[PDB]
Amino acid sequence: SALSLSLLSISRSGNTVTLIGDFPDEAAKAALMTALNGLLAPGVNVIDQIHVDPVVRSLDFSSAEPVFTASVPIPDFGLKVERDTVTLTGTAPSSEHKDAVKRAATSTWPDMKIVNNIEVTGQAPPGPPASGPCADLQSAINAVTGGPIAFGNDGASLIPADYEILNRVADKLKACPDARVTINGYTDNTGSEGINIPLSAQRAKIVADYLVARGVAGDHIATVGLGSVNPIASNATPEGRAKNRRVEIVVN
Repeated sequence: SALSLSLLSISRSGNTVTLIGDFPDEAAKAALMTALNGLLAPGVNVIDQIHVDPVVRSLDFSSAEPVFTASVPIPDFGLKVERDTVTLTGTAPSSEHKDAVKRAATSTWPDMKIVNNIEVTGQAPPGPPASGPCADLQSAINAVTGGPIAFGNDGASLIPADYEILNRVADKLKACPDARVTINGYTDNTGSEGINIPLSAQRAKIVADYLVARGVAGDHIATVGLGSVNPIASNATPEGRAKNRRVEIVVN
């Protein structure tokens, strides 16, 4: 019961949904409401800036509703409509999810041109379907860092002199706050001769400022400087200061 569609642009990012375009009437809007009910509404913001014009055209959502449902559990999803032109873009962690959506798009409206522009955020291999988040990342992060940072007593296992790994961890660290993060600072204490406590405290602040600059939510970041305690080594030689000078990052 159609032949052409109007220019519609819809972009979804995180928990924000921006709808802008035109509708052939109010009856068509009802169909959209059904596809929206699935989307969400609560802590999620939903705006519909669609104008009603008794001249424009729209694609029927008869067998398209099921398609939106498959893409409902996928963020960064977007859809561009332009008459005989249909382009859908978005980021899909699990390739398996895209496979199902890809078929849905083709099944949605085969009588039209469809272009799948989905990129993998680094995930695809048949793994735990859940957008490889910062889950147990703490265990995996240890591998990415594969370097000394806290409690290290390895005779001599691997001696990499790089820093690129730090930038990599920061990227993953920015989405790690999903849980709780605790930052501890190790240092000695003697008063004046040690003055390690003041430096350890201020030092932690520098770390937070850097991580936060990468997009790390400092609203869940906690720092605690425990000096004097757990006196790994004594304070007397240059090695003593470095021995106690330690830091650790833990995310729940």
